[PDB]
Amino acid sequence: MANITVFYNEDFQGKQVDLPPGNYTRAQLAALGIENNTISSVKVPPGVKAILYQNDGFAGDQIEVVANAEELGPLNNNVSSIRVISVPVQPRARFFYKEQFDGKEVDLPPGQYTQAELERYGIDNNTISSVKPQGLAVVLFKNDNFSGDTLPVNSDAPTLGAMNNNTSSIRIS
Ligand SMILES: [Ca+2]
Ligand SMILES: [Ca+2]
Repeated sequence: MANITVFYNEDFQGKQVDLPPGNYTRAQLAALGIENNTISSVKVPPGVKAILYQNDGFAGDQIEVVANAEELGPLNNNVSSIRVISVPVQPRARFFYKEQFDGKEVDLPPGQYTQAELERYGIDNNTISSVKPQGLAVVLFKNDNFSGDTLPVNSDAPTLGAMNNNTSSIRIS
């Protein structure tokens, strides 16, 4: 079983609400109570992929996630339509906050990421640090689109903090 859990305030903070998978709009939500600008943050575990839609009727800027979205995105100022569909379970990785696995963690499924969603998809510009792959290998790229120097994390690294300069793009192999 699965269920996406949103948050009322940004930063994963603010009252939360669990919503079962499937496709719905402001209609179903009207039945619950939450609607419009409220999904400030999001926590979606693996096994199921979620897709948000700003304007109702599944329209307006759309988002896609499978893990826990911290900052969510820029359109967090308006939400109502969403769509989630069961997805095959796959391993992933885990990044901590404070330098020394002493800060909230964030997971990210396999795949590549840029410098825009990545940050606003799990953490932010600079704040990752200590990393810990829960199954696959993580690779950090300094410059944008996986370019410039790189820090291939082919193993556990509960302590990186001051190392490069600012992880821009990444790739979980
Ligand atoms: Ca925010
Ligand atoms: Ca350290």
